[PDB]
Amino acid sequence: VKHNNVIPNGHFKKHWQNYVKTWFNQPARKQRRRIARQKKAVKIFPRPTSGPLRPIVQCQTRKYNMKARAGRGFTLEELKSAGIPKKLAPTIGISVDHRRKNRSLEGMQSNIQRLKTYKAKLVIFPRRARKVKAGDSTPEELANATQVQGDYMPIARGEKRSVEVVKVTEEMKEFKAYGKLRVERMNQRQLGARQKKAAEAEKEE
Amino acid sequence: GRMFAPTRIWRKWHRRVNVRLRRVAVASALAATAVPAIVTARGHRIESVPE
Amino acid sequence: SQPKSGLFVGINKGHVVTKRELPPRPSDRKGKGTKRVHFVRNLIREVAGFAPYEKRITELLKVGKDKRALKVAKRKLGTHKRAKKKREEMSSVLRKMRSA
RNA sequence: AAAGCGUGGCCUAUCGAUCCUUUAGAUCUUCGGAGUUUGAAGCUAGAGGUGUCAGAAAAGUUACCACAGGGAUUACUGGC
RNA sequence: GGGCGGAAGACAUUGUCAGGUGGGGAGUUUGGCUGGGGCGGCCAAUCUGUUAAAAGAUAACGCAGGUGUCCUAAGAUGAGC
RNA sequence: CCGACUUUGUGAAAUGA
RNA sequence: AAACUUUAAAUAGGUAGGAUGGCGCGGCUGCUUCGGUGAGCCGUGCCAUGGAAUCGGGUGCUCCAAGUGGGCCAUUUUUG
RNA sequence: UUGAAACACGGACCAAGGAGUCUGACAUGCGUGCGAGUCGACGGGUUCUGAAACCUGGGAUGCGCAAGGAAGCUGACGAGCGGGAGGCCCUCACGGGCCGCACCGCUGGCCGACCCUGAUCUUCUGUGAAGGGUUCGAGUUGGAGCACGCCUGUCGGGACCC
RNA sequence: GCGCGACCCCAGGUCAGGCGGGACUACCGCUGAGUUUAAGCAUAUAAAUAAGCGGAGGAGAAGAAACUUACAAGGAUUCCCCUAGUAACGGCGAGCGAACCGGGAGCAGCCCAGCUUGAGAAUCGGGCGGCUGUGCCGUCCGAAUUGUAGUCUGGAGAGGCGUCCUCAGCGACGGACCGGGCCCAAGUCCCCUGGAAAGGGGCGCCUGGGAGGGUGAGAGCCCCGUCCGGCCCGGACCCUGUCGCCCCACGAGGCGCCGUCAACGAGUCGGGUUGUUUGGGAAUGCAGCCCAAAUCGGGCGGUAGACUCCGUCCAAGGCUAAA
Ligand SMILES: C[C@@H]1C[C@@H]([C@H](O)CC2CC(=O)NC(=O)C2)C(=O)[C@@H](C)C1
Ligand SMILES: [Mg+2]
Ligand SMILES: [Mg+2]
Ligand SMILES: [Mg+2]
Ligand SMILES: [Mg+2]
Ligand SMILES: [Mg+2]
Ligand SMILES: [Mg+2]
Ligand SMILES: [Mg+2]
Ligand SMILES: [Mg+2]
Ligand SMILES: [Mg+2]
Ligand SMILES: [Mg+2]
Ligand SMILES: [Mg+2]
Ligand SMILES: [Mg+2]
Ligand SMILES: [Mg+2]
Ligand SMILES: [Mg+2]
Ligand SMILES: [Mg+2]
Ligand SMILES: [Mg+2]
Ligand SMILES: [Mg+2]
Ligand SMILES: [Mg+2]
Ligand SMILES: [Mg+2]
Ligand SMILES: [Mg+2]
Ligand SMILES: [Mg+2]
Ligand SMILES: [Mg+2]
Ligand SMILES: [Mg+2]
Ligand SMILES: [Mg+2]
Ligand SMILES: [Mg+2]
Ligand SMILES: [Mg+2]
Ligand SMILES: [Mg+2]
Ligand SMILES: [Mg+2]
Ligand SMILES: [Mg+2]
Ligand SMILES: [Mg+2]
Ligand SMILES: [Mg+2]
Ligand SMILES: [Mg+2]
Ligand SMILES: [Mg+2]
Ligand SMILES: [Mg+2]
Ligand SMILES: [Mg+2]
Repeated sequence: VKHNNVIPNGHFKKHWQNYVKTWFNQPARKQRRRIARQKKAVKIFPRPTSGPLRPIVQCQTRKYNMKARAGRGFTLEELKSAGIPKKLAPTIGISVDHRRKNRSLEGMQSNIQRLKTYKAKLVIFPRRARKVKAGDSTPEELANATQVQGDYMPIARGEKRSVEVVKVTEEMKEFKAYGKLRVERMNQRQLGARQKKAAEAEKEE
Repeated sequence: GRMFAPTRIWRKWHRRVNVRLRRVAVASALAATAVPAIVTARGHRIESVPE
Repeated sequence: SQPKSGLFVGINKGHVVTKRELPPRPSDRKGKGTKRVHFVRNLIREVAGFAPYEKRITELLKVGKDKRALKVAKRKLGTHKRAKKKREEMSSVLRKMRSA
C-alpha cells in the first residue's frame, strides 16, 4: 500500500471468477414474466389479475411502524365479523392468514371496511349454468363482467400530509415539552430503584 | 497458448446515463431538428422541402 | 392490557391504539393435562416403577435434605427449571405415600 | 519569618506499542421485552514486556542436496 | 435330565472422555550487522569526551569509557558552617 | 500405559459412614 | 598535548535595516499594581519622501502522482 | 551497472503471434445533468428492425442535508478583526474615503465528550437563570452533494509477460 | 404309535413384480486438502472450496413457525435490490461477514398417529371370470384385530339444539396450446464493356415483402426465400365457452349457541464434555459418549446466573407447484 487512501476491503481472495453472476438475461426474465402473466390472466379470466384481497396492516420495527402495507391475509376474527366463513374465504378471492392476531380495533375495523368493500363490488358466477344458489349474482349484471388489471384496492402507505392552522393558547405555551420529555426518561431510569423501595416498604411496614 | 488478459463476459457492456440527462439530450436533438442549416450540414438533401 | 402512553419515550412508551382482548385459541390449553392422559401416566407409573435417580430423590426427600435432592436432580436432568419441578413431583409422591 | 523554592535525584543515559490479564475511580454506562440480583462487558489512569529494545512464538545438518539469483560477495589469474 | 463340551467371568473387552509418554510420524523455524561467510563481538536501545574541520548536522567492527541500577533520602525546603 | 462412565446383571461378608 | 588551555583567527553562522511603524485622544480587563501603576486590547484622529547596495514576479497556497532510496571522480579539511 | 566496445550476458537471418488489460472498492483532477437534493440501478407498463428506446414508483431505497460519545444519551440560541479581487463616490488628476466576494492569518461564540457550575421550577431526580474550561471532536458560525464518463494512483483478484 | 394351531426361519429356475449401470451444466448428502495471503509462521486464510464417494428431477432443495421482533408489531418456502462491506468474528493482524426490517417476482395450503363401528373389518391385495377397460364388477383365497377403512390435526375438534344456507353426472361443439405440410408481388425489356451482366445507360414494375441465401462480377423485380396471411393433417387434451339431457338431503359441510370433554409425535427434547463448523460472541448448527424429562407444560425473546412479570410459538411424523 502507498499514498493516502482508504484501507482496502477487497473480498476477492477466493475463486470469485467461478461465481460471478451476470445479468444479461435480465430482459429475458422481464419478457418471460410478462408472458407468464398474460397466460395466467387468460386462464384466470375473469378473476382480478392482482390475485386475492390483502389486508391493510402496519409494518414492524420503529423505523417503519407508521407505514401501512399489504399483509398476507385477513384474520379469523375479521372474517367472522365480516360474515364470511373460514373455508370459503380463500375460495372467492380472499386470503386467510390464521397466524395473525388482531390487537386493535383500529386495525380490525380498518380491514372490515375492506371486506365489506370487496363483497360490495364482488360478483360470483354460479357453479352451474341455470342454478343460482345463495351467494351468487344475477345474470344481467354477470354479463358485463371484466378482468380488472392492476391494483383494484390501493393502500396509502402513509397518512396524508395535512397541516391545518390553529390558535396558540397560553397554557400551550406554558408547556415545557422538553422538561416533560426528560421526566419520563428519568422515571424509566429509576423504575427499578423505586419499586424496590416500595417492595421493602411493604415487606417491613 | 492463451491471449494476454483474456476477454471476459463481465466487462462493462451497458453504461448508465441519468434519466434527466437523456431527456436533456433528446431536447437538444429535437431543437437541432428545427434548424435548416443543421440538417443540411448533417447531410440531408433539403432544397425543396416547403417549411 | 391498557394501551400505550402516546409519548414516544418512557414508561410504557408508544402510540395509542384502543387495545383488544384476544379470543381464546387452541394451543392456549397446550399442555393442560387431560383426564385420560393423567389416568394413563399414573397407571403406568407404578407398573414401570421409579428410575434410580428418582428413587435417590425419594430417599433424600424422606430424609428432608431438599437442597441436595434438588442438586442431584439437577445434575441428572440438566437444568434448574426441570430439576425444581421434578423435586416438586417427587415431593408430591412422598406426600401421597405418607398420606397412608 | 518572608520573598520565594519544590511536578523526584545539580544537568547530560538509567527504559516500553496493539491484543490479553489485573488493579484504582464514579453511590458512572450496557447486557437491547421490563425489573431485583451475581457475573460479564465498558470509560479514564496505572502494572504485568517484548534488551533483535517502533515490540514474530521458534534448534541443527547436508560431501546426497535442490531452485532463484549475485561478480553488491570468497577461493584461481589479472589490476592498484 | 428343554445346558454341544470346557475355561475365564460381570474381570478382560467394545465406545467416549481424562492425564502421561510418544523424532515412530507430521508441520515449521533455526534474527541482523559484518572490509566474503563462519566463529568472536555489539559498533541493534543508549550516555559522556574526542574524531567533527570554532553555529547546527555528520560516519566506520574509530578511539577512552558507561547504562538495564542505587535512594523515605543520596527527594523538598530552611538554617548554620 | 493406566482412571472414570458404558455393555454391567446376581448375593455375601468385612471394614466407613 | 585529538580525548590541555588563559588568549584566540580566517571561513562560515544568527538577527535588524519601517507602511505588519509611531504619537495623541477615550474605552474594556475576570490579569497586574500601594495606585492610571503597568501589560495587553478596542474605537477614533493624526503623522510616517518608502528609510543600505544590487537583482527579480513569486510555492504564494493547495492537490494527485511518477521515478529514486547500490553511487562514483576531483581540489581543500579529514578518520583507520 | 559508479562505470560496456568490453575478455559481462542475449542476439545466425527472415516472416507471423508477442507483454500494464478486465473487474470491484476508494481517492484526487477534469466534463456533463441536476443541485438540498440526487440517483429508476431491483420491478411494472409499454416497445411493429430491436436484449434497444420511452414511461412509471420515492412519502423518505443509497449517498447527502448533524455531530460528539464506549454507552446510556445529548444534539449547533445565529461573528468580529487585519490583508484582500472588484465596484462605487470626491478631486484636473496625482491621491483620499465607502462597500469589500474568494483565500490566508487571528480571536471568539454555540453543539457534544470530560471537568466545572447552580436561580427557579419540578413527577425528589429531573430541569437549568448566571458563569464557565491552558482539555478533546473527523463539529457549527459557508448547506454542496448526488449520478454518470475519462485519465492517474493504491489495494484485491493470474493482474504487465515468461 | 399322532393328527392341530400359532411363532420364527428355510429352500423353490414357484406366480406376479421393483433394484443395480450411464451423462455433468444446474441440484441433494457425506468426505475433504494444500499451493497462496498474513511480506516469516504455527490459529487464521486459501475453504466449510478442488479432488474422492454416492443420489435425483425437469428443475432439485426448502416450505406452512416450538419465527422474528419489542413494533401501532408482523406472519410458510424460494430468488433479486437494500440492509451491508454493517453488527459480529480474527495471532482484534491479514482479513472475514451474515441476519431482521422494507421494496419487489409468486403466492396454496394441506394429511397423518393418538379416545371414539362393535347389533357388524365397514378396509386392502392376489387368482379366476365378465364388461364399459390407466378401471369397474362377481366369486374364491389371503393380508389384517400386535388394527385396514372412516372422523381428527390445534387455525382446531368431538357432542347437543337450530330456522336455516351448501353438495350430482354424462354428451356435443369450439377456442386455446403443440407439431407438420402446401401455397402465395414485381424486368430477366433495349444498347455497351465483359468469358459470364448480377455492371453502366435508358424505359418500367412490386413493396404489410429492400431479413438472408443461391445463381458465371455491386441482383428488390432469375431462384429459394422475407410481409400479409390462407388452407389442410395430426396430437395432447383434463384449461374454459356455450349449448343438451340429467335436478341437487334427509348423509356431509357451513353458520348461530352451549358448556362438558378437549387426548397433540421419547434414548426425543433438553443438559454436560469432545470434535467440527459458523458472523454467532459463557458456545450458530451438526455429530460422538454420558446423564435424561416434562402435561398448571415445553422451546424462544442473540451475555452465563436465580426470582417476578410480560411478548411469542408447539418440536421430536408426512406431502406441496410458482417465482
Ligand atoms: C505475559 C504477557 C505477555 C504479553 C501478551 O500476553 C502477548 C500478546 C501481545 C501481542 O503482541 N499479541 C498477542 O496475541 C500476544 C503482554 O502483553 C505482556 C505485558 C505480559
Ligand atoms: Mg508552583
Ligand atoms: Mg541533592
Ligand atoms: Mg532536577
Ligand atoms: Mg505498559
Ligand atoms: Mg436480550
Ligand atoms: Mg527496531
Ligand atoms: Mg531443516
Ligand atoms: Mg552416504
Ligand atoms: Mg521432523
Ligand atoms: Mg548475515
Ligand atoms: Mg569478516
Ligand atoms: Mg564549522
Ligand atoms: Mg559543531
Ligand atoms: Mg556576521
Ligand atoms: Mg560491478
Ligand atoms: Mg576486458
Ligand atoms: Mg546474467
Ligand atoms: Mg549467443
Ligand atoms: Mg432521498
Ligand atoms: Mg474580512
Ligand atoms: Mg493491478
Ligand atoms: Mg488464488
Ligand atoms: Mg506465507
Ligand atoms: Mg512473500
Ligand atoms: Mg515459507
Ligand atoms: Mg468435487
Ligand atoms: Mg420437491
Ligand atoms: Mg451504507
Ligand atoms: Mg470463511
Ligand atoms: Mg418470387
Ligand atoms: Mg442489367
Ligand atoms: Mg445476393
Ligand atoms: Mg468436515
Ligand atoms: Mg460448538
Ligand atoms: Mg419435502
